[PDB]
Amino acid sequence: TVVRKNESLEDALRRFKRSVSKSGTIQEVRKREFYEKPSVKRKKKSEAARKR
Amino acid sequence: THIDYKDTELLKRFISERGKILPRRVTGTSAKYQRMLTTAIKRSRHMALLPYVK
Amino acid sequence: NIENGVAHIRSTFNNTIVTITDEFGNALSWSSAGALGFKGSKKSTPFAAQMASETASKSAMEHGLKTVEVTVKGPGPGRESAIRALQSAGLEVTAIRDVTPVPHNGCRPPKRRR
Amino acid sequence: MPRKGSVPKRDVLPDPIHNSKLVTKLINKIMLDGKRGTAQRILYSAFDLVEQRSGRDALEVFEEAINNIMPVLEVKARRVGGSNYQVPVEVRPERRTTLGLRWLVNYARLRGEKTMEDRLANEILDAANNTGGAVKKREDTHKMAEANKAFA
RNA sequence: CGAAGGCGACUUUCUGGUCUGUAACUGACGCUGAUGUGCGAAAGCGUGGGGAUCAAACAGGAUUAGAUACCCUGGUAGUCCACGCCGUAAACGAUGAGUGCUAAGUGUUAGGGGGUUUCCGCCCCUUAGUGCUGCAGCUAACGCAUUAAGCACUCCGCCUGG
Repeated sequence: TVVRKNESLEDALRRFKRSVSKSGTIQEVRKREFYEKPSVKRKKKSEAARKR
Repeated sequence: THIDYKDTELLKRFISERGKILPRRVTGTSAKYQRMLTTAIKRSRHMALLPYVK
Repeated sequence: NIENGVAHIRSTFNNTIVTITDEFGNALSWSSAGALGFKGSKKSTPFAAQMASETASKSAMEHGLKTVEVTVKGPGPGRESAIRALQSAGLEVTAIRDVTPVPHNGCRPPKRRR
Repeated sequence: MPRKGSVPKRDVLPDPIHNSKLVTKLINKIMLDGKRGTAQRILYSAFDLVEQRSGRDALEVFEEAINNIMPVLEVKARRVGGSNYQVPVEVRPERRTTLGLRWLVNYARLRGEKTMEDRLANEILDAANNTGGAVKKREDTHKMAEANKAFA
């Protein structure tokens, strides 16, 4: 989905990074694949507006 | 309310083609405005405006 | 028959392997992580395609790919320089398609992207 | 010996003849007990053989050697533990290998006798243009850690 | 929020119920306690899957002067969901559930009264709580406390050596 030209490839250390994280629903993407535990994150799971 | 599919006129700043919500403090809202943000937008946002994953 | 070829790169955190294939599935050949002495999943090094994939691409000489378009489905250290064997003989690296799927999601699970 | 560590070291001083300590540390290789009675002569039958066999004195053709012995630029690494983690590094005169006095080219004294009188004049001139020879001053302190790429 | 074990993808449901602002109203119509209420997590638990992942066993490796072990892919089941649960967890509140306070404060989710309305925000009252401390009280001290490990009216059960 990304087409970046005009860059060196020993300088591709910097070109392969900057189209990854941007999503407010980065989780509501992931939905139906691979689901995990908040165990150590229960320090921070009383949290905002999920259902309470 | 449960704002419907075209009912994202003043909210498509929050809607996305590809998956960006603004959580509570991102809009400074309480537990009715953030709640419509996170539940009522979804009738417009999720069903045919967000491919979750394959 | 020039300007036709994709370096569809199956590179994870390790396993810097890439098929020097057509733009769609027909799979000419490769210098992948089972090709320049390595096996893969410890080849977090570009030498699948640091230099010796354009060896393959120019031994072919049929791509003429001004657009070689490495297509990724994960991270990888040697993958940013897996395209150095598209710069070695110089096949004009022009795109970086590092994406995981978003079709939609069959059933009570089979599975697909996270 | 930790908790404690390690800090830099000592060095030498020039001579009023040529204002050079390159000759001084080489005499300090042989500075017997203050009794340098012909350790002076052994130095002056070692160090003169680069200024004599090569026409120029301690500062021009000897500089081909003594620009390259205890350092400005040497090989060194930082606190990284048990891995390779190698890169070239600029350095100071604290721990020493590539501008004034250290390791390989110049064993003056390594030929076929058990002498000091004439042996120092034997194997000396090999650091004419910094070309190996035998272990006293530089050569092999430049080419350390640049090997593995694929199966590294 | 539930009887708990506990309760998590979201459009939705019942929004049941919390919930605070109104509470429109006949005349003790409740807590605990004979009844009876249900289940309680896993280890394990009575069918296809299940060795697909993980995974004991085995392999196979060996530290430095020591394995088959920390190590595990093939892999034993097991893991797991469409038909049966046990009455066990640090389910701990080591602290049983009704009427109400203990100087009180505290910022705040909810729902409200609002002023100012802001540009949905500043200020006051607010409580189920939310936390924070903090008065009294508390026990030896740990330490508890306007929401107990206190205070005056309810029941329960426990035990006064183990």
